[PDB]
Amino acid sequence: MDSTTIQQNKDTLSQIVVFPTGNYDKNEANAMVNRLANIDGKYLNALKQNNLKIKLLSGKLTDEKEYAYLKGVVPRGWEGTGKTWDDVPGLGGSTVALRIGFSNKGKGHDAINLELHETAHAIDHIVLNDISKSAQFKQIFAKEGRSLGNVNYLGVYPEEFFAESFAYYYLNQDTNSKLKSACPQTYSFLQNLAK
Ligand SMILES: [Zn+2]
Repeated sequence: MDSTTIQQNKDTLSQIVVFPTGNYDKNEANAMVNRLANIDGKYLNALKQNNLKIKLLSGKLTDEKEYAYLKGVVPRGWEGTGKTWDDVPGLGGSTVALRIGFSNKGKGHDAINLELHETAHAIDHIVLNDISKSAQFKQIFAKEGRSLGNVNYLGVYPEEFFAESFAYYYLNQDTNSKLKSACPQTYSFLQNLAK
């Protein structure tokens, strides 16, 4: 978007994003906020209204006290991988927590972008009343839910296809155009949702 809208959304994010105590790459943390600032301001203002916080983490997720209960827990589908929640860089839903530096695909996660995927979960659940489970989205998901790949994950859980599609829509113009070409109904759905 234009530089002015980005600055306005960053001002909104200043009352949403919470930075960690420990040491971390300040420039990369700022880059994560810049990418979050591409999300439509209506969604950001709604997260602010519900007092949702986006906690950026300087270390492992499970080294935060509020998530210490996840230490040693094996995520769904990760059995036999030798990996646990200790290795998970982000989560989204009723809360959002994101490890600084793990934005890009493959940094311990399969999303096109960590912060947009997880924040999409929170928007889905807190702002949009679990719209990813709506009848309208289910029909779209049945047709297009496999077209971003990861067929046995994104294609099985509409909440994950929604979050990944949301991330594609708002990350950059390239992922936005790829979404329109691969998932035209999902693209139009997200386009109207922001109107
Ligand atoms: Zn997810």
